[PDB]
This record gives sequence, structure tokens and C-alpha cells, in this order.
Amino acid sequence: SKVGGNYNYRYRLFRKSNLKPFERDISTEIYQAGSKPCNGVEGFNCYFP
Amino acid sequence: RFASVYAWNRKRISNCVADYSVLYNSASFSTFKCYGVSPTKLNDLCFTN
Repeated sequence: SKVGGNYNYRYRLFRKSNLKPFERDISTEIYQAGSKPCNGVEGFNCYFP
Repeated sequence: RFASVYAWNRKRISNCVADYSVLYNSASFSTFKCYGVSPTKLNDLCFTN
């Protein structure tokens, strides 16, 4: 714990589908949570996972 | 017309089928926030009032 902010500890908010046991995932592809295709880094229903 | 915060409308909804997809997949809205339940599975989960 650091008062200045040790926010290098990152974790997955949500995933397209649940992963099988002992299946590490490192991909950082922007997930789409809507009908519109996910275009660019950011967009509607496009969030960093 | 929408009343301001002085007298906020408290509309009651029951005894009907609710299609949250239309509001979920509409670009005519600014913000849509809630963590109590994932908005994707609103339609399948039922409610009383």
C-alpha cells in the first residue's frame, strides 16, 4: 500500500465468456457490450476490460 | 413535460412484460449507469414492482 497510489495492480472487470481452470488471459482487446461494432480504442459500449 | 426535483414522479409499473433492450440499445441517451445488476441480463430476470 502506497499513499501516492500503487495502481499498477490491474484486474479484469468483465470477459466475453468464463475461462476454463488454469487458463491465464493477457489480451487487452476492447470488449463490446452492444449491437454496434466496437470501433477504435473507445466507443459506446466499448470499455477497457 | 418532466417535473424538476421539487416533486419527482414516482410512476408505478406492474403486470406487464418489460423490453429493456429498446432503452439499452438506443443512441438517444446520454448516460446509463447501474452496478446493482448487470444490464445485459435485465430482460431474463423478472421482478414484482
